[PDB]
Amino acid sequence: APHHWLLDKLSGCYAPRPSAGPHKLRESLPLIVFLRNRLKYALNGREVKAILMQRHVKVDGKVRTDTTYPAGFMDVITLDATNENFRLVYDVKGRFAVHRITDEEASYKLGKVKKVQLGKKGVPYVVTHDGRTIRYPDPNIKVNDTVKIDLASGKITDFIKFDAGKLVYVTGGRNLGRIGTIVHKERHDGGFDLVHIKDSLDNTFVTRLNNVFVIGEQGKPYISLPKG
Amino acid sequence: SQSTLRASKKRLKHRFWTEVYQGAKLFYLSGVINGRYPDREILNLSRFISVMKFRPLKWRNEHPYMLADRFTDLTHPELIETQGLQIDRKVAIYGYLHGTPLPSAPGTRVHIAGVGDFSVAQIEKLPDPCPTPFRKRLDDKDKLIYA
Amino acid sequence: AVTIRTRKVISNPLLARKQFVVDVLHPNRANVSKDELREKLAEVYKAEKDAVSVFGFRTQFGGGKSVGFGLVYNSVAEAKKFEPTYRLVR
RNA sequence: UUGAUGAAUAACUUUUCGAAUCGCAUGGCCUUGUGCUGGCGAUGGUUCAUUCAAAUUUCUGCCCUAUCAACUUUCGAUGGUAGGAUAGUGGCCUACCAUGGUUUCAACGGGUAACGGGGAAUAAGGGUUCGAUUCCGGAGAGGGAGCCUGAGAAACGGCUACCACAUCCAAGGAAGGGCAGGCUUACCCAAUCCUAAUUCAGGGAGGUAGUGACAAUAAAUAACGAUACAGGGCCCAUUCGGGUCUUGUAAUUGGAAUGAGUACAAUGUAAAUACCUUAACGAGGAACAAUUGGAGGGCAAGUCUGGUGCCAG
RNA sequence: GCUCAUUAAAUCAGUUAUCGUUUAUUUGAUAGUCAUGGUAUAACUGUGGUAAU
Repeated sequence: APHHWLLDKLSGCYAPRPSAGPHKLRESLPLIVFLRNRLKYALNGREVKAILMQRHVKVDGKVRTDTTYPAGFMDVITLDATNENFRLVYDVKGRFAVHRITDEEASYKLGKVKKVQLGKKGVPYVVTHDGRTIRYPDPNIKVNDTVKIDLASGKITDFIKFDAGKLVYVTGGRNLGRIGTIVHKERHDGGFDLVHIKDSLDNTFVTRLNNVFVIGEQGKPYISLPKG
Repeated sequence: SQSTLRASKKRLKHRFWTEVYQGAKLFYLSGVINGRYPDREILNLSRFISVMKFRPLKWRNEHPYMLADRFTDLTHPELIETQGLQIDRKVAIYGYLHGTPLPSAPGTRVHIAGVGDFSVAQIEKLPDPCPTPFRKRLDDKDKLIYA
Repeated sequence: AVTIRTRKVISNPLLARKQFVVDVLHPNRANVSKDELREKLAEVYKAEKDAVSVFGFRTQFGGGKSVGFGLVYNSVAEAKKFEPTYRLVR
């Protein structure tokens, strides 16, 4: 069992494996861990099945009926009961954190582009980290930038180019998952670019450029970070 | 209750081992439920009597003995009708010999248990009706009774 | 008779049910015989007995008390839909 | 300087697809035929991306050793180019072309009992550093060799020979691959996870109970009281002797407690078994009747042996 | 799935690189160029052979 699920070692031998999906499997949190295990909505594994078939839960504007469905970082998980909307966000200590958001904030998500090329018949396209490929983006949108997604359609309402001095979340590596808003961008052999980070206590931290997820300007983040 | 049953089990092993125990092994039959027993208990019975490896004993290796398979009287009914059920009957008996070689000169004296001291009159061996065969299973044609 | 205390009354509207931990006090008797609680946990509410489901009763040692978990549904036809089959037979 | 723009032709193909697919809405025009037209989906299907993979690959990090100083080109070693093969890189393979590679910074070679090692992974809230779990590495399914499907196998729960076993035959043929034990083939799919078209069905995955007391632990086999009758009981001492006292009873007798069993329910569980809880019973000695081991005397119209009576053994 | 025979830059561990590749399933994008053609498996009906499938 991985670290970031907050499961106990107790209650049963085998760990619930993730399904293949949009997110990476080691980055994923399955919905069985999301409902009965951390949010404590269900008790048995079969009780997760009754919730999914009745279509209570919707993840990122889709029905999303699967027990081991992979949910990852920055995923709007809308539950039709209680009129409450949930957004997954990683916690500094090594784990995931379920977070309350608003209806307007459940409309948009942010997404890191991983690769951009020129599609067929002369069409630009960007590929997000959640695998949402979008036709005709802004040519300003280039590699490692975030993308604000409409989720009513697949359209792009805001875009933030990668420039030094903007509030960055880390997705990967040792120092994974903090604020720290940038020091600069380092070059190294093999790429291995180390986009440096100085936190609220102004301490240098080093992860890869692959792990960099721009969650806002210096000052404003675009989403409601959980305060605690 | 198993706990009163299991306590009665070790009371019967530790009784039985005071008298017989060479490694002695008694086990538990389930029930007569349909005129018959479950096949696992019959297998474990037929296993345990197949690994028994008998020792020879002191009386059995000094005295030729046999068990009578089938009993046959060989008298004329005209001897019976004349003499009128008073005769001592000429009797042929059938069995497997054991122990030591019963000498084939007719006239050795030999004792029926519970009748009296008799003597043999005429001897004749035969092919046995249940032969041992001549690391495989037995074919079911070859397992064979004689009753 | 018996007396019941309810702790952690937690409402789960996904299954449309009221969950709570049940704290059953046995002054002298022996035990509480769960059918009698499904009577008494019903009439503390509106439940019309078979929309309640009590299962997790392990006794306080030495008697006197037992602690477990109670599931009170809404809409009694939902008890056929979300409960397991081994609690329908009880 | 500030911004702002740029950086299909021509052919081919054992012609692939361009839907003889399904569900809700039933509407619109006129020549009124059951005509013409028309919404929202769903499923395919091409390509792309995504993930589950798999394949190579980059880099850094293994134990002993100079009584191994050269190693490799002695199955290509180093590389060039061209072709092939493959999912693809590629001396992978082969032509042709150059003589290189690694090395005292230890190459290469040897030893490794490499049951030793990996924070691979929690672990032990004082057992001082304990545990369990996972990972070894390779090969095989009687032995060789060749093949076929499939995303995946160079698959033994496939085919073809060969070599060797071995079974049925009516003698014409047909058919087949050791494993536990010696010097439970029980119940169950709830929990757990998995599988699926998927609440359902299923898993000898998984859990439950049986034969398996070795060893080790906390109880019980009795509490309490009255009356009677006797005068003696114990301690020390080598001998004589001394010391001290409410002690003794194969004695009657009264109630009061109780679990070892026996025995309803409830709880538990998927269902049980068991524990837990709990009614109903359940103690007077021939009982609801624990043993092993040591010390010591005594008895007969007894027996035996010895003896200088009746004694000694 | 079980069983037999011991590997020192190999395995393994992490790390890339896949613009070097293939991918069923997962997800996200994406196609304007006859009220019904033509075949086809059997089951079955009945006859037999063969020690036998």
